[PDB]
Amino acid sequence: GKAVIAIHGGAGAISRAQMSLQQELRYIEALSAIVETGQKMLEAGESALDVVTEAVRLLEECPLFNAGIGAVFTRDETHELDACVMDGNTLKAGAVAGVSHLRNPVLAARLVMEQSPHVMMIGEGAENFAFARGMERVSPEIFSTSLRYEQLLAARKEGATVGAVGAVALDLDGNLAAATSTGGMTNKLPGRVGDSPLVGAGCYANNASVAVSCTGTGEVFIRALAAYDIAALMDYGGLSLAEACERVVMEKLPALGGSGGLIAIDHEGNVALPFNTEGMYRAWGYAGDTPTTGIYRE
Amino acid sequence: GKAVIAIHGGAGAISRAQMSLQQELRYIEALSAIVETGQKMLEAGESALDVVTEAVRLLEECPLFNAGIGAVFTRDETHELDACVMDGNTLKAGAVAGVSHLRNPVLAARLVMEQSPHVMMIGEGAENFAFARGMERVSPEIFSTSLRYEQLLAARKGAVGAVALDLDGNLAAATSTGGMTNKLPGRVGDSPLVGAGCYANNASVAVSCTGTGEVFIRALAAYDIAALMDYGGLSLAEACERVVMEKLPALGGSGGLIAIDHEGNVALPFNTEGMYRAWGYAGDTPTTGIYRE
Ligand SMILES: [Cl-]
Ligand SMILES: [Cl-]
Ligand code: NA
Ligand code: NA
Repeated sequence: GKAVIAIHGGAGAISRAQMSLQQELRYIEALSAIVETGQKMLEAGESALDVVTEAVRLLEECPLFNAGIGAVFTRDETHELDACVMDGNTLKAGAVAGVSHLRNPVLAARLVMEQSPHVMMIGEGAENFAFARGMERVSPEIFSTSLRYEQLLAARKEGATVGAVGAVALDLDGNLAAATSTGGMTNKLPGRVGDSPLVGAGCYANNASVAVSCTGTGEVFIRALAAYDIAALMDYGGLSLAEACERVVMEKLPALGGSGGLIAIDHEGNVALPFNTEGMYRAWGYAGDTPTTGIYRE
Repeated sequence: GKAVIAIHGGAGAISRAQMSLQQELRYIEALSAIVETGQKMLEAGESALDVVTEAVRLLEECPLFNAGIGAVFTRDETHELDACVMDGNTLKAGAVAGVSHLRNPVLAARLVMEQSPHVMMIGEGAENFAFARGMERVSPEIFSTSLRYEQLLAARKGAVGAVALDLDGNLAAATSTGGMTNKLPGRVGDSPLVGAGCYANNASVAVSCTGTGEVFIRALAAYDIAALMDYGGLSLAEACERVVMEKLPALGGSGGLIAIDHEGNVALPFNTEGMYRAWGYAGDTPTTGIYRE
């Protein structure tokens, strides 16, 4: 009712013309079940950090979304997963990139925050650190789905001829947190890293300003520091969350050649879900209220 | 049209009492040579991008500094190297992290920038990318020094960077590191992260950072300087003051940064005992520094 959660399952050319209602409902129902889990945790007095971690863990678990189970395939038919989490109370943050044997990247990220002096770990060393703290080793086949494999095959075909998930929360104690997780991009060059695991690019939170989670053209979200730039425009520029969101997602990012969106909640409990794309899988709801879910523009 | 360069070789616990004057002179000569190389380039009308790339290349080559040759050792006696470069005319950026078989990380980062659609590459994928563009594979033992190895043995009980404003009015920045003595393998500090260890924008400022990596990331120090100026309207001096002297210590962070704004203002703030640093205007005599004055 000031406490609030927003989530996303990625932005993109998701085309209304090519979907059925029954297909859309699978996404709507997953979104709804997850935002409600977050709502229920918020209403029960769980921390913003626990809320966004659980939300993103469930988005990972869900094969419909490009993170954890259901991750897109790289060029080499492998999966490389990245995630970030940030606690706006302490301003601490943890992130992992390029991991393949961890079932839940957002939990590894959180482990990096809480059980290390560090913010970011990568690759096998990240995995090794996580295993030593008792996180399970998984076979990388575990994330693999036929739906995404065919999208790899279709992208290869296109090439011969011619996004992330996230959560942001404001809890009952006035804490902001954000978390972002991704399976990558279809046909990705192995070892490439986007905005998702990068503090200030794909994920950012600060009690004094805003919590932000992004999904989009990774390279533009990095170069523009999209998540922090929301914080800075509000903080130093004096812009409202709405103005900050218009400036970044509707003007700046597309000027740089970037497409996607983000979700944002400010310390006053304003929430915004801008995207410049056709669709962004998204949901939000205040604690003690009915959630709203969406796919397309309005 | 004041072209200027600044460089650094790390901030930290530089204490008079552990250093000899001969050691200190070597640093002063190294700093002086590289800044002068950079200065001449700028006088000759070279791009800010080429200048900071060359400056950081020289610091990587120089075994005195923790970047490229003379990199610190991880916990596993390996070398993991990270670098970033950013062009303020375009906002394009290249970065590598966790590389072991590339001699000049700053050059791999530059290759990422110019010869891929990407900003950041990590590990063996970053190395394969670079090898396929014709960059040479080295044995990882070529960065090894006994100065650094003995420091690993002892521990069992910062970065380099450059910023420049060129004669065309362009800003660029680059940073490179060997990381940390006894580092947990896989850890990544601010150096390769756009906006944390490295940032450049013709509209505002070029920044290279060095210090407690984690804090520089959490506070987004490099970009925060630009943001404070661009949105807050702070002078380069005010911004450097807020970030380095106030916000970073508030978060438990130590280190410093080098910065040049679009008007030619140069700043080299740090909150540690020392920062290896140097700067100089085009057509002018360089200045170097280790401690404070
Ligand atoms: Cl809709
Ligand atoms: Cl001195
Ligand atoms: Na998933
Ligand atoms: Na060196």
